[PDB]
Amino acid sequence: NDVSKEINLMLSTYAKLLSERAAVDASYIDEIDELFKEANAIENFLIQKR
Amino acid sequence: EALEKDLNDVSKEINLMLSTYAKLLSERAAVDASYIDEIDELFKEANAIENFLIQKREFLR
Amino acid sequence: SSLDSSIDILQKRAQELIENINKSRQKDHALMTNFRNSLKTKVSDLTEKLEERIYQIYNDHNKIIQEKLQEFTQKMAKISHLETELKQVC
Amino acid sequence: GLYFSSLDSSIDILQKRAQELIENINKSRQKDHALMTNFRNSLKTKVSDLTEKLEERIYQIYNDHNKIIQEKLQEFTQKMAKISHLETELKQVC
Repeated sequence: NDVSKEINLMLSTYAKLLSERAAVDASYIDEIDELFKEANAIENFLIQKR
Repeated sequence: EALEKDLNDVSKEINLMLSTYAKLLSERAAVDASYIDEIDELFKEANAIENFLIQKREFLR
Repeated sequence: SSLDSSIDILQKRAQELIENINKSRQKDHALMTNFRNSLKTKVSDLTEKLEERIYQIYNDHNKIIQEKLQEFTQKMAKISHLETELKQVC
Repeated sequence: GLYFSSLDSSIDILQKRAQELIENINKSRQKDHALMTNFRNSLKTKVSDLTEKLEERIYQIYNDHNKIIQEKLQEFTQKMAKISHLETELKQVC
């Protein structure tokens, strides 16, 4: 039953490798919102000046 | 979320699969162990008759 | 003929035992081939259901990434539009 | 003067920050596919090497089980030969 151990252990490490790589893309989506907020403040400056 | 119950039915297969295979070889080794002991029983029957004939030949000879 | 009876049973049970060992070795080969079929169709069906989910997770993100970035460019064009309108009045 | 130049500056930065972010995604998914495929093809060769170790241990069982039975039955046959030999010796003298 030692083979079933190493198989299940490599699957959990294979899942963490996906959850991390899925969290990296979740961070770059957050960096898109940061750029989307900086462009928001610039627009509000041009509107309130016009 | 979805990857949990797919993988929860992964470990439950292999840990069940290899557990049946572990018990399978424990039975297949028993079949060969019964055949080996079957030989030794057949060899004891012959060794009994062997000493029954040598002690009768030396009785006459 | 008593010894001719026991010796006959001894020599025949040896012939019956050899034919039985051949049956066990043929059953052992059947079990192993079926133990390979089960673990070649299982582990295969577990790489498919773990590749398509990774593909669909990145499929959903690529749609959102192309939604925010395309909306980000639309807002930057409006900023440059309003800036040029301010350069003209001045 | 100052107002329209500081606005073109912040926009040009957001132009680069948009271009730099897109280039990182194309470079992030590089390492996403360069590592996972180096773990997928890695785990395949490891599990296959674990079965080959087991399939050799199984061979050790049947290689020495056939050896023990083949050697005992070979001795068992020499025993039945020397018994059938002595019985015919007693069936002709008596």
